[PDB]
Amino acid sequence: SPYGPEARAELSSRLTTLRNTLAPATNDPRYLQACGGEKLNRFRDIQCRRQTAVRADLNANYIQVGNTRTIACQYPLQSQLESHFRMLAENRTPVLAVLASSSEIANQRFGMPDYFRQSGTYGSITVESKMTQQVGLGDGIMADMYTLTIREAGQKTISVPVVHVTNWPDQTAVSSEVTKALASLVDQTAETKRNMYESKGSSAVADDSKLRPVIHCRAGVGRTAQLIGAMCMNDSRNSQLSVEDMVSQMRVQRNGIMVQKDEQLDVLIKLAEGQGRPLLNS
Repeated sequence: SPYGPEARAELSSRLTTLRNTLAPATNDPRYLQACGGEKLNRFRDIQCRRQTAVRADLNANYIQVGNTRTIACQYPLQSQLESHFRMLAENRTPVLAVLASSSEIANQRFGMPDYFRQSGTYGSITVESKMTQQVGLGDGIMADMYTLTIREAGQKTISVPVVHVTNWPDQTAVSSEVTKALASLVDQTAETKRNMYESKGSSAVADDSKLRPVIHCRAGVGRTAQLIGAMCMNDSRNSQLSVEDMVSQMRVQRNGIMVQKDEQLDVLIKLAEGQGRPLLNS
């Protein structure tokens, strides 16, 4: 009954209205606008909430779901790579979770630069990629780890752990068991990195805007939202936060598409049910 179909229909009713309301109008004040001709949004109809935007020229948002602070973004465009690495370094990013598959990245019709599996140079920024370990998450889903070393003349060199899930297909939900395992791996990767900064006295430890996990897929609204929802539910401080509130918060802080497919919401509903976490408010 709390997770029964009538309660599920009510959750969908509420979240669908929210989706329709957040649809970007033309020159929408709620959404970041492109400057002078540069393409900003990888998908025209998938925009970046202005109040929470990380950088003027990225489709990327600060996300806070209850107490859990991340960054969700689209796969950076080729023209956005220099700005994307600056965001990564400035955030002292404890983990970068890439959920776009190897097949999507390889498909050049998609304009998805291979920016974390290859060493490269992007304006003043030089990036060195090194593949570390590989990890299975269940159901055949595979993760490849890298560390990206981001150098720039006169800037502090930052190294970012990368978790790349290689075969989560677009517009699907991986299983709740896989989702729980991926959230654990991303959280643990981030904790290890944060601990390193802490052990060296890093002042970025006390700054809420920093040390956030950075997560993207292709648009940064389907698979990305499912992972953030799970990471949210893996933060004990988020006791009693309902599914309605978690998705609403993602949607008001990014766009109305966060949690894109019904199947992805179903995995959030299933994790919540396993916790005894409410679906609805009141």
